[PDB]
Amino acid sequence: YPHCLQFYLQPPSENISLIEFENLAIDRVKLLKSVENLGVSYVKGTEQYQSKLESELRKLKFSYRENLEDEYEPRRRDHISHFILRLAYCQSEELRRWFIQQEMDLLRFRFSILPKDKIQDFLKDSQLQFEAISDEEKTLREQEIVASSPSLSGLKLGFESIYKIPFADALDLFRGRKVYLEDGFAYVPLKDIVAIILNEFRAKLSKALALTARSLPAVQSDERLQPLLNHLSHSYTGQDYSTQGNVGKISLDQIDLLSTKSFPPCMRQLHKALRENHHLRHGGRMQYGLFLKGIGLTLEQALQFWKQEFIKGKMDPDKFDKGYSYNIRHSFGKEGKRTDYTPFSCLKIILSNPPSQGDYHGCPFRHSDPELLKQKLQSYKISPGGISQILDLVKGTHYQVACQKYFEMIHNVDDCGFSLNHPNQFFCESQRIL
Amino acid sequence: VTYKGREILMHTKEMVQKMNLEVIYGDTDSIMINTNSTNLEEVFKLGNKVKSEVNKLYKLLEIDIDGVFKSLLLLKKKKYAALVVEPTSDGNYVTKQELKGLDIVRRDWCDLAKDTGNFVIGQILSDQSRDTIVENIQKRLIEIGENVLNGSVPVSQFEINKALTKDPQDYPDKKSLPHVHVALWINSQGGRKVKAGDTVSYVICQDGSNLTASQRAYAPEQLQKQDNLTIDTQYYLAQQIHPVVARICEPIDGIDAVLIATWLGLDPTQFRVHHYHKDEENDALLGGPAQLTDEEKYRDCERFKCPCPTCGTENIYDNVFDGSGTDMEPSLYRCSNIDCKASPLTFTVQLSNKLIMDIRRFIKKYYDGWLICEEPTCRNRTRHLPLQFSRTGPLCPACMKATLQPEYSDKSLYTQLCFYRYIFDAECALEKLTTDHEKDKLKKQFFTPKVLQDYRKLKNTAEQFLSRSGYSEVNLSKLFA
Amino acid sequence: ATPSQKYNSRSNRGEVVTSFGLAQGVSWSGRGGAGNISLKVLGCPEALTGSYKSMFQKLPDIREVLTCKIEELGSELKEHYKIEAFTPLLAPAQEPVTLLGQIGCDSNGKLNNKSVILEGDREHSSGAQIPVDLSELKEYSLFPGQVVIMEGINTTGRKLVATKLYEGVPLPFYQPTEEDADFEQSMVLVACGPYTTSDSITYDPLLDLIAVINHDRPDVCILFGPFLDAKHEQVENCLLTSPFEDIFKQCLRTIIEGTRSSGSHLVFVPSLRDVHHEPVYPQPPFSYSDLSREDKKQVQFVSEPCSLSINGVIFGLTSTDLLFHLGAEEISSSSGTSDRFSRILKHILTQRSYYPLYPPQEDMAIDYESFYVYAQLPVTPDVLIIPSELRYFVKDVLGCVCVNPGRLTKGQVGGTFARLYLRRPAADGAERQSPCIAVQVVRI
Ligand code: SF4
Ligand SMILES: [Zn+2]
Ligand SMILES: [Zn+2]
Repeated sequence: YPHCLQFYLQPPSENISLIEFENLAIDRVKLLKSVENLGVSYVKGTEQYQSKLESELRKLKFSYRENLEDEYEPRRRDHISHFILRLAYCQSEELRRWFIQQEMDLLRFRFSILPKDKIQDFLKDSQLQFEAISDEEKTLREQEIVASSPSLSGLKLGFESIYKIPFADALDLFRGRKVYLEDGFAYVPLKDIVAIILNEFRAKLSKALALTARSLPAVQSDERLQPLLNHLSHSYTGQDYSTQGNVGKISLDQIDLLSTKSFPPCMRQLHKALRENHHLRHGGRMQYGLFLKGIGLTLEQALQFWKQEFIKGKMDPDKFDKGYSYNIRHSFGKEGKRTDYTPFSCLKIILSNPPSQGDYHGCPFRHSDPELLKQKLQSYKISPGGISQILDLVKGTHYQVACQKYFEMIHNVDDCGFSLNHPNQFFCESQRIL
Repeated sequence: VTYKGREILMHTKEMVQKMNLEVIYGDTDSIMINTNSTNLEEVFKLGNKVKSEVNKLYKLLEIDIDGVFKSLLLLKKKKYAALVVEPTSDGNYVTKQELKGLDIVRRDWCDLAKDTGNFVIGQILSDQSRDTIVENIQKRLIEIGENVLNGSVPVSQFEINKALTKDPQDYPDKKSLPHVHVALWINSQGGRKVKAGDTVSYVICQDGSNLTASQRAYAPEQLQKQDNLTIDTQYYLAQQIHPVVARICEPIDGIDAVLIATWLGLDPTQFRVHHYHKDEENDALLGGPAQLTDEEKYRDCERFKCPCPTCGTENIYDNVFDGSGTDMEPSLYRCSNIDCKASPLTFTVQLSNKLIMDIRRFIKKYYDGWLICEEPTCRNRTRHLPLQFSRTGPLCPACMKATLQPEYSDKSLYTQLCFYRYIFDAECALEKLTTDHEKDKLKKQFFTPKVLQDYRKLKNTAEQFLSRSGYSEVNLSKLFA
Repeated sequence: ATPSQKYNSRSNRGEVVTSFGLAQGVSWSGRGGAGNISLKVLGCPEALTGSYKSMFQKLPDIREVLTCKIEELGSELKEHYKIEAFTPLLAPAQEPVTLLGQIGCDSNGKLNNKSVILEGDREHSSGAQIPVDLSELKEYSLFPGQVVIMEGINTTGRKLVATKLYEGVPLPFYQPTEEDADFEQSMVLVACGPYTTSDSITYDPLLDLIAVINHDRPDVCILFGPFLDAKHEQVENCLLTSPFEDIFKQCLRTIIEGTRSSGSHLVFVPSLRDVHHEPVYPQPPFSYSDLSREDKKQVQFVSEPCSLSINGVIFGLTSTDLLFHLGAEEISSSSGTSDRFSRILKHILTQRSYYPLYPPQEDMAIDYESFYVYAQLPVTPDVLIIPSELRYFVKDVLGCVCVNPGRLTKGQVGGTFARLYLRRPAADGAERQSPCIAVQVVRI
């Protein structure tokens, strides 16, 4: 691992523990998802985006400038993690395109971090040749470079380094007559250099992913990696952490105000439907009950709450006991986990059990058409510009980012300060805002 | 060709998922799509639209609609129960009753068990909504459980019949078979013998001798003429009615074998103590856990027992620390017995030795290679791995349509070893509590270098077993080859 | 005191119990380390020079191992017997048709004469199973997991009726060379633990064994495990005050230091009952660090099962009580007409493996990939060492001389160990000339 940036074209051949394998895979998936969401919400160049991604990389300890720690741990972690994700994502074309996009964003960011003085060696360490021109040569050919330069305004040839590259590597660049050539070697600025670098890296990644897709059948035989790699991105949550077992003081009467103040749209509308109809289907009942368990509702409180709501349903309380108290206690209690023991997550709500007629469960953004989204948002009293940007984000299939923006709107803040992946995290952050 | 077929099939699956639908099964020859629609015409037009869009994406692919199910219970490939929707004229349809793979192989079931299974299947294949079906099934199961528990049920329904392939004395496992036991009893005590090809009738009974159920099998008239012993209701609820119903109800979402046991009687405790935890796991979960926590990871792992040398009192080591809040004390600091003043930390050697034995035993238990059939009705428990094989795993010699799988999975043993190393992983356990001043005070008050060395030795006693532990480490060279 | 009081008060001290070969003088002795002594592990890809790889099993791979074993034995038997061609098990054939497959017990219990099924190979019968009826068969000897060719008649396709069994053919012996015949007579000691009584830790039997080793000065001494039995009540109750590894190291160092003066070569064969070592079959060689140059030259640690050659004589070493396990689940037409041990040894030699029984006994763990690649017979051994709980014996079956010395200590009573001279005879003459000359199983 000579350099921090690196091109991933040499698979590792070490041995690692299974726990390390899983940790690396999960960490890199979290990093990529964070990169995607951060690029979607912000602009790719603003200092805010760079600082936030710096913080994410520091917390995930994936890369850093050269030092004792960087030599050993972050660089190997990055290498093996990238190749594990290669195994995970080569299954489908959509996954390949998504992986390529986010890896390109990460590489561009890391390149921007990299100080200029080292770029040369990186280009040398990349195993393909790019040569930097001398100051005397730059002074001599400044007029030629400016004349051949793109629509870049003025004759100012600033401190940006200029490099000598074969015309073959700048096909798409010099084909438009927007660069200077000399003896078959082209002189290019930094921005176009990084463009070329990312283009070649994309070609290499596409070829490698195709090869791994072909090679998958040999490696899919393993049974202790199938359940992890099959659904590494599709259906794995990035450390939701809002599991069963939380503590708090929730008053049953207050629930209503909480519902209109600190609930995510899914749970907000589920609660409204419950209150208005005094009944829920199986899926919505399970989802909302699990959410209430997550926020801090104790078993007796939950039983009393559901029983009190069902008395208004005009059905025998003893029937309620014998029928549903068993289910509620089982949900709050013993084995059968991962479907009843654990509160749902935004990813599970979106990707599992789409609602049907007469069913009010599911994420509203994903499961309700834009007209009804606008109706609901109006009923929630959100500014028209907020609604427009929410709809724009939904059209971009960034449902969780849309919910984040909705959080910011209702809480009357600018930045929520996190990345929601679990409704209970929504409620916890809202309560933290009080 | 196979690679391209798989690629296009996966693309079609993801596309139809994007269409706000959900696909429940398909292998290169069929695709079951759940429409979430109760209107037949809507379903037909939706099928036409998906066919048209896939056709315009792939010009030469000629897809078509083969059949429609009003309601379907899916369990496996060619294992389901459905109401085939045969479309009649004027848009009306007939719900033909169809079901494949529900056949039962063994005929050793009580008449009451057969009646309960018939009721459950009929209810599930009724057209009423899911909630109504579940409510009816739960009500019937509770009623049956109460009726059996209180003895209201006729005894004649508890009778069991089983054929005899060989002479009663020639069965190698005669101890575990109730019917051959009754055959031997009738041959010895009675007159006319029982030969191969005859059917023997028996009913399980409670003798109070704390024996296995197979040993207590008694003839029906023998039970009727004897009063010292009665019918074993618990056995019938546990492995004569629970199997039949749970074979069908378990797949339904929101209902679990534990829940069925709770409905049926007072089994839940002893049931989950005596329950199979194999089919419950299913990676189908769409975005649930990432890596769990130690509490739910080592829940199934057996706790580390140890006898205190001084007093002999049992000690359980299920975590590095014991107590609540301020008194977060190491489990080895004091003996579990309040009267004993001997700190287990003195007897580390014995501890380590015992640990070895424990892990040793587990390894042997893993290598016994006990295979169990997955169909709850059969649950054949063999050890001779059959050469005959199926798509998923070994084929059950009894159920020519089923799949054996290990009783003690390899990953269960790996989790057990990891739990053993975690019990003594003092350093890592010192990084799980947030309050730093608590860590400082606690470690300065108990975690001296000597006890740290002892804990490290205990870790190593299992880490040396884990190092050679069967792909507990993954080799990248093979993976990326 | 009372512990091991019997050993201090046993009258049979040093009295030979059985003899085989030619009459030999009671003063058994060798030349010690002097002279050219060859001691080389042999065959079967080196039989676990290293420690191991895994304790992780895959059902498809175990299936591949099993079917490969069946098919290899089948090809060998077919080429030897000039069998026309095998037929699928499930094919209903009116005329008698040869069928290939491994025997198995129908249920989970002890095999019965009419509770037997035949499981075929994939390339012929797709691994199908079929019950077999032995009523018509006259003479047979079967056990679970043995590969057989049965020429019964199966007119229905659902149940075969046996009509003749093909005695399996053993591997060819080890072809010697001029150097092998160039070896003078050498005496071999063989003993099998446990080396302490059921209620002692003093290891008095080990001290007596060391004394006899020093006095006799044998050429090579084979010591089987366990060295601290896992079934020992002392360790089963974890009353020991020292780690298992420390106690094993102490015992090994005592053995090594005791026989320094003898100059006898020493080899240690692990056993599944060894508490400290890995509890999996096959077992890699023991691990020891404190070895000098002379000690390293005089002591060898070998795997188990191992097939080592001493002075060009193939030794078949196996510490697991294979005889007992096979006898537990072996059926035959006649019991008293022939000796049980003879036919069990016949099966061991014929099946070409150091543990042909399948599925093994409950108190045994077999890793089938390593077993397949490390626990196959390379050649019919000249001498077979199988210390078993059964009574000591020395048989000569199919040329190979199989010796069961017996456990060195039974409960609290004394045990026995086997001495045996070994001299490769004239290069030519009689077609079969067993290098073994005389064998004496003698009480300790
Ligand atoms: S993004 Fe998550 S919290 Fe927000 S509405 Fe959807 S499921 Fe609920
Ligand atoms: Zn005590
Ligand atoms: Zn079965």
